[PDB]
Amino acid sequence: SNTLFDDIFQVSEVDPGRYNKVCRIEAASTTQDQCKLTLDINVELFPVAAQDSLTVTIASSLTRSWRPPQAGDRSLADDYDYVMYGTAYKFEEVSKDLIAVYYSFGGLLMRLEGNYRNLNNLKQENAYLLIRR
Amino acid sequence: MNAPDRFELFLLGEGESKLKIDPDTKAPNAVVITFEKEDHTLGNLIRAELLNDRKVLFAAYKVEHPFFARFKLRIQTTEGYDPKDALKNACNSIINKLGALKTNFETEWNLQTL
Amino acid sequence: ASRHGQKGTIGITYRREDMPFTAEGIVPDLIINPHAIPSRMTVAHLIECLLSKVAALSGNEGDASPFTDITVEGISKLLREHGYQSRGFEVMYNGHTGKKLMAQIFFGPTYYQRLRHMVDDKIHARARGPMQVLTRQPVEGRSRDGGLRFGEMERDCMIAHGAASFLKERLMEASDAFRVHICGICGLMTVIAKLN
Amino acid sequence: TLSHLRRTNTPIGRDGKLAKPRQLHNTHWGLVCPAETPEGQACGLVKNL
Amino acid sequence: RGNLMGKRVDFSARTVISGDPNLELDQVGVPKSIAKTLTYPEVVTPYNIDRLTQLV
Amino acid sequence: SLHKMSMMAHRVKVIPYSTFRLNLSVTSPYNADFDGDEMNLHVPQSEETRAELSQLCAVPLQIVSPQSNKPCMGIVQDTLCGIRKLTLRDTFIELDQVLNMLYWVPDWDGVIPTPAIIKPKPLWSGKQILSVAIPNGIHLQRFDEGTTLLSPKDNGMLIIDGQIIFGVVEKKTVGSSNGGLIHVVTREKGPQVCAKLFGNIQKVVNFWLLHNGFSTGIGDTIADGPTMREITETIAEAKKKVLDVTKEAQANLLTAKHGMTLRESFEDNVVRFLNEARDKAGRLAEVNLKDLNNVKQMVMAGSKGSFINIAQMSACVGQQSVEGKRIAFGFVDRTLPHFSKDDYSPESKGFVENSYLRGLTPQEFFFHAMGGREGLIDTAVKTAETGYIQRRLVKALEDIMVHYDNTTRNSLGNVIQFIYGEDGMDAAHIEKQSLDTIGGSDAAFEK
Amino acid sequence: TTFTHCEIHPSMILGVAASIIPFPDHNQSPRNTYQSAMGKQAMGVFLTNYNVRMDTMANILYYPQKPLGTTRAMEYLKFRELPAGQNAIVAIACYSGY
Amino acid sequence: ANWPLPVNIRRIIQNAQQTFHIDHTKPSDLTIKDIVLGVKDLQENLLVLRGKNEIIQNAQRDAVTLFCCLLRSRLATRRVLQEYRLTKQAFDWVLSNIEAQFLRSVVHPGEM
Amino acid sequence: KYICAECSSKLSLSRTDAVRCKDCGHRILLKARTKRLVQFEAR
Amino acid sequence: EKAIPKDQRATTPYMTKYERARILGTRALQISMNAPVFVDLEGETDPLRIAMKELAEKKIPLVIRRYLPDGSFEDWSVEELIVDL
Amino acid sequence: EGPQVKIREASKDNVDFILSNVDLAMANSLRRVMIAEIPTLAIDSVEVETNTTVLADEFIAHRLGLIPLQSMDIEQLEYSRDCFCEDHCDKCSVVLTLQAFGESESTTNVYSKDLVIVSNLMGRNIGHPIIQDKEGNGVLICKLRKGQELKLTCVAKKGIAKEHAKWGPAAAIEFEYDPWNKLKHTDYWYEQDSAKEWPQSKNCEYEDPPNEGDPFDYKAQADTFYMNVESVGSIPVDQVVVRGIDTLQKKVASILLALTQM
Amino acid sequence: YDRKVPSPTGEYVKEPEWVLETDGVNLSEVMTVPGIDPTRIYTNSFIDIMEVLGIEAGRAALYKEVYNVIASDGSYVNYRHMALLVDVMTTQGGLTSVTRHGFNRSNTGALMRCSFEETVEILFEAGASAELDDCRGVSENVILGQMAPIGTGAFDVMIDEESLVKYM
Amino acid sequence: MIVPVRCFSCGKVVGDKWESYLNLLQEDELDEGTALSRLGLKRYCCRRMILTHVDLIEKFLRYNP
Ligand SMILES: [Mg+2]
Ligand SMILES: [Zn+2]
Ligand SMILES: [Zn+2]
Ligand SMILES: [Zn+2]
Repeated sequence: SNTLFDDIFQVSEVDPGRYNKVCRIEAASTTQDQCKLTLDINVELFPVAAQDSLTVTIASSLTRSWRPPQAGDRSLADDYDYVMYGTAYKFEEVSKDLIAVYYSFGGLLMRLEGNYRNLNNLKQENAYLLIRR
Repeated sequence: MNAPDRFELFLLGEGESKLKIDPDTKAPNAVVITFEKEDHTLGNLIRAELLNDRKVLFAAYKVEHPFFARFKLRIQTTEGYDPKDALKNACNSIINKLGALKTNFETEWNLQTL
Repeated sequence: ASRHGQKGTIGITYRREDMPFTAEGIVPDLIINPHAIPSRMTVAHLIECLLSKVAALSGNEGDASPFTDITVEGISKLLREHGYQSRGFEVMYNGHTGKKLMAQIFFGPTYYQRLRHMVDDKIHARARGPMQVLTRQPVEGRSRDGGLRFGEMERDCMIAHGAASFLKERLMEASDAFRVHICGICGLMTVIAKLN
Repeated sequence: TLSHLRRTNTPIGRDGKLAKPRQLHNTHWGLVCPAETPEGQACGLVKNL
Repeated sequence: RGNLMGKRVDFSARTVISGDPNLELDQVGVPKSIAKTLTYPEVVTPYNIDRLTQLV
Repeated sequence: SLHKMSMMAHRVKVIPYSTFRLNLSVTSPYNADFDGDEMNLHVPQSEETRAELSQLCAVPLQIVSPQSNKPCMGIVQDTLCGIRKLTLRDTFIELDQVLNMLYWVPDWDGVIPTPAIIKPKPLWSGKQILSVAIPNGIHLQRFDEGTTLLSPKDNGMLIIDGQIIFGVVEKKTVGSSNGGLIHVVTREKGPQVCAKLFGNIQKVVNFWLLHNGFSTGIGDTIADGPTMREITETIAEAKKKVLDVTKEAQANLLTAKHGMTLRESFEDNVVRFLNEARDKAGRLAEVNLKDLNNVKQMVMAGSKGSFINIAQMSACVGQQSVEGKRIAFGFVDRTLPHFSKDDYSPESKGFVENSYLRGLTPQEFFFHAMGGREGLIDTAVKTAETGYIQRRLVKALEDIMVHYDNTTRNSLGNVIQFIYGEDGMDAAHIEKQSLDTIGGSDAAFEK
Repeated sequence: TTFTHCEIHPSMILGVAASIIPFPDHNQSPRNTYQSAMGKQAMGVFLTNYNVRMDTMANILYYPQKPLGTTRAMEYLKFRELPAGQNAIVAIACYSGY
Repeated sequence: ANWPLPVNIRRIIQNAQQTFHIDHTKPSDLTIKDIVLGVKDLQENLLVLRGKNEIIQNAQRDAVTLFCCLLRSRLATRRVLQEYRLTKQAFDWVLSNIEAQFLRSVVHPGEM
Repeated sequence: KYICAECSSKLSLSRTDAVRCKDCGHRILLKARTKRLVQFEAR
Repeated sequence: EKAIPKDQRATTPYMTKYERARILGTRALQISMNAPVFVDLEGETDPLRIAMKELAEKKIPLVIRRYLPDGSFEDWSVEELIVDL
Repeated sequence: EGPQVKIREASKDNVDFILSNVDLAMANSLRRVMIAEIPTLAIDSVEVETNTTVLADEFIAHRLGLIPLQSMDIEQLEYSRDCFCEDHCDKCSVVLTLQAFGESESTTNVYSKDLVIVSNLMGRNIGHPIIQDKEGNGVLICKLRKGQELKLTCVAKKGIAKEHAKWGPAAAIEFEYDPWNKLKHTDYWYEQDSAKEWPQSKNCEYEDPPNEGDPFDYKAQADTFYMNVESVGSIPVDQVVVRGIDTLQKKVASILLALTQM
Repeated sequence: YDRKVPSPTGEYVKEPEWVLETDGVNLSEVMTVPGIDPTRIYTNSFIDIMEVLGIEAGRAALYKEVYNVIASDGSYVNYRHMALLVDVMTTQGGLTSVTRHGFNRSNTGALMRCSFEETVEILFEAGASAELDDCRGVSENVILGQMAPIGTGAFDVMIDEESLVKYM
Repeated sequence: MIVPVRCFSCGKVVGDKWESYLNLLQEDELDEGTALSRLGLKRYCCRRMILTHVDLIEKFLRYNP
């Protein structure tokens, strides 16, 4: 129930892929070169352009009947601009030095490749991804 | 040769209740209300009004078959809130909105000479 | 059936409220699944519908002869001049809730014919009706309160299903049934049996 | 009624599986309707002018 | 081949078929008239004696 | 009753109408099309018969067809198109419609799946809502020719624990496919669970289509000006090539294929060139059409249609073949009176260069009518031939049955096979599987 | 360049039933044949004296209507005077799945 | 390589992994000798002909030769330990499920 | 009880009587509608 | 002599689907004819459901005669048969 | 305040207005009740005493059923199935008589005005045939030749369009919202340009055209529904909408009463 | 034609070999021609295969032809059905064609063959030969209106007098 | 026979204007579309209902009965 990954990613290129509502954006971390992330984003709700810096975080705290907030007093990790829910379904090793994790946010594909420091990610259904512009 | 009774669509049959409320075991504080001899007209409006209420959690209306004039509304609210009270509040709000709309339409028609 | 070899049986009857309505409030008299068009290669039906819409809007009867000089582009241009979508697509609204349909609906008048084949005269049911004197089996023909025929292909299909009991009942209980006496030495049905 | 009054029949038996007579020859152009014809055993034998 | 391999049946009905998305895979709609004409010989038992009496 | 699955047990549901009503899927095993088809209902008259029908021949038990050891009955054209549209990555559903779809599923557990998008607003993807119908514990992993983990086109299919990880559902996934979702669900869960899944998917897809809508029209069959120009240019190039080949043949400069005579070789070459031109025109039309096109979307769904249908509707009808050859000279060296003698040009030999959209010239119309008549006669004769063949096969194989010693014997007791299919396994349970030992190199096998 | 003869109009090659089909060329030939076969079974006014005609089986359409798009050969066939069918507003869509 | 076969081992393995929640981190509890013995017992337990004679036993072994080859190809020590990470309980469950499915897949006597 | 197809005049003939119209030679001899009350609904 | 002893039976011990259907039908027919019921009924009246419950509890006293093509038959009690379905 | 009505235009049997601050479901339900749930008076039973026209008794009865009838005081009238009466009492039905016959060489045209009310309306302006044509003849019913006598009685009962379309008080109820594609509810089918292919709707002038600069408004909801109600003639459009609202409110009140009783 | 052959590396490789197709059927002498591979020589006509190679070779050729014709249109049928068909067509010494001159000429039940095209001739033949029918066939039981030894009817159901007492 | 009382699609009453339609076509010699527009038929459903109708009642009345 705490943040596991947090980074700043600059988008190298955006490919609509024939989908007007959804697009695919590939970005690289501004701190670690080996860290890369290619994610499907619903540009209609969260428009994204090339050469844009986005703060991407992964949290495990927002069966499990979903409920509306039903009140403005309720607060959580909502200090972002685009929050999605997905499930990890694949972990692979590249060059015996990098780890790539695959997430499926309701049919939106994401692949995040990084160093061994990304071991916090686990093959669990509970996985929230938040992006701040 | 055996077409359905057209009047029976909107007329209650012998020994038939207009509303049938039963509990739902799928989720806590969930109820199923079967409306007889009713169409999408009332079900959709009631469900839309219910969804506009913060306390109401789930409100879904289903028509089993076009042949039978009947539908089922599944309503689930928060703990300590009786679904029947939520339905009554939604119906009262619908009545108030309809009355306000009627008054506005009457005033507009009276204002216009034509 | 339309005038293009399309034969259809009504699936459900909806009142004018339930059926979708166009932006002008027009509720179609008929709704046809689009899947009938591609497989049947019946492109003429859509062109006929477009021409009928153009004629109705203009009021002048349209010429639908085979080798007419007019083309689809001209009909679409006329329809556009009549304040409608060129290709005949029209925005429609769901009658159940009023939500606009995500995909626009091809719409317009078209000629249809009611074939003599009707269910009222094509529905039959038998329950121990009259039987032919020759074989003591159900007579043929619904008008004469006949019975259905258990075909040989149906027989082998049931044999494949393995329902031996069903076949025995169908061919010995639901059909002609007789009880006959046979000797244990000559094995011939010619046995004098006074039950009384 | 109009189609029936202008109908043509072929004495060849409705049975058999010889497609050649059933097929309409190129000579039918302008004399026999290419499309109007029954479907089934009688197909290719009953012709409408 | 006309009366032994294939023979007419008493308890059976025939009629047109129409699609119905609101029916289960193993569930088939049946006209009320056909249901009335077609019958099943259920034997009287204590378990359903009341139901059979009501049907009668 | 062409096949075994043409007679199945159904549970009666009394309705106030004079027409039998059955599930959409069961149309496929019955080969029904609701264009006036009349079916028969037989009521059992004993407890034995009722039990045998319920346990031996029941629709849930008949899903897997022993004829091709794959599910013969699957999703239907309209439901297939609806589910394909629903599963698109760009398809998002509002809270109201999501709740209604969840309620429609009779066996819905009761917990609302969490939205795929949270901060903007609660949105559920089509895959998430569809997964509720799929029971938990279902794993499917199909990769097409160009399918990877990050499938750019959303091709293939990956479903884990009853949740659709990704992929667009089509006929190869949920339709009558050996490795499809239906087959694996039946093998793992069972027949009743498979029937429940069919019902849930059909209801959800029908509701989504009703609240979404789908249609087809004239504009779908029309292509932009550049596409028509390219198609015309390709047709002209094909005609020029055919003319050059004919001129070469006239000057006896063409070498006839070995064995095949000169006339037959020339006819085969012309037919091949015309078919290639028609295929190129169809490909140009298909690439011209976009995903928004209704006909293209339906064809991609796999519900019906094909490349030939689109090509003929928008690009080119193509050559008309009668008796496996072009239109013969019915008159004296003339296909039609409008052509002079010794006219071997494609237009005079049954070739149609105009699609149904633009129309057909009277000669093209007559050639198409001849082709249609040939097809109708072929069907009318082949149906009877196939029925007679099936009758003979059934009579020959009527007495063969498998006994408790796992030997297929006839009435006389002669052993046709000491083992049923040389395996003794049930036809339905058989499924296509890959053997790793056969494939792979020596180094791969070692490692 | 000779063309000793010419057709008055190609559409006349069609028969009585085929001519009723709008744009037969735009449609596939098997569909045209099916339409021609089915047209004989369409219910409509067959004669104006059906009141006095004691036919074995007669079907009369309540409100016969002429098609919006009629082939020029229909007037010769007098189909407009005795139409068999009606013009209905068709929507090509899968609304309820029925 | 793709041919008809009675039961899909891949689906059984996937179901076992999903239900038992096999983790690639913890070392597998399986043993080479244990795996070999389990595979041999599974192969011997598959019966399509049951007769206490040489002819019937030979026929039974011949009938299931292809399926035995499939099991050896799939239930290999390298694959079980390298490609898969099944544990003792998971491996036993997989063996039992494979045996049960194979027995169910046997042709039902009396089928036409 | 009966009317003529052409004359459309009542005859009221009885049994064992000629079925030919008295006014003309035509013998269609149509019958008038029943006097029993008849009711119809627009449904 | 044709009858085979209880042991040394070459037939499959597992219950066959045809055998299960036949046993269910026979049990339902017997129950419908006021036959004794060996399993307590918890508000159940459908003969088929009662037969299914009896088969699940292996309370059905019926037998199966596996008939070989030659003529020999093997007896199998319902209790010993294994129901995979 | 609640929802307000802005009547863009009004006419004798056609009113176009705008509804604001109203949910889409509420507007759809209002349209449904207005098209189906509004009580109306129409001919239900037809008794034939002497008919010899070329037409058929069922045909003419069906034609008569569709004939509009005045229903301004329909609320005062009670359903026949409700009141305790033997058959079509004056308190629950309206009785009219149709009489006609041809002559030497002039065909007799039967119109709505030919119907004559025979029952006692007790001073209620209900059941009168609706006449709107300039000539004033009414709805043509049939044509009688010399010697063709038409004589029948018509009984009209209170009813709703759901039981039969003849009771429909409104012919076409146009309902539109979101002229400009602001909510992305519809994906316009386009081949070259979506804007060019699809002409702008008439109501588009009443809303600000969208600006490409701003992003999509995901919080926007359906609002400002343009509704045009046309009346067949039995009830004026204003009274049509008023009665539809009344019927919907009565149905909701009946639901509440059932809930309270149960 | 490209043939899949074991490459030295162990993985199947495509070898573009040459194959000769002939419009005649004279396998007896063609297979004797030196310079070809008689082991893999195949003939379309299964009759020649049976005459030259043997009954098993004829059955294999018939099965391959059936598979080819079935798969010509793309339809797939399980191998077991084709194997059973070829076995029944070859269960006898030679190849029994599926006609009134083939399996219908066997010594099966008289009534079973009666249901085929030949109806009264078979009855006369049985009368002359006094043929005995064991009524083990489907047609015999169907005509007699009795439960055939098929699936449910293959076995019989009895009552245990010892288990019933304890079950009570 | 006679013009339908109400439009099949929407239900608008169209039987009143059939005589007016004929008068406009004959007396004023106006085109079909202009006459229909003058009568007050906007939706093409009523337009095709009026335009496509055939007066078979007159033909039936041509007979003596
Ligand atoms: Mg059909
Ligand atoms: Zn007279
Ligand atoms: Zn009263
Ligand atoms: Zn209208």
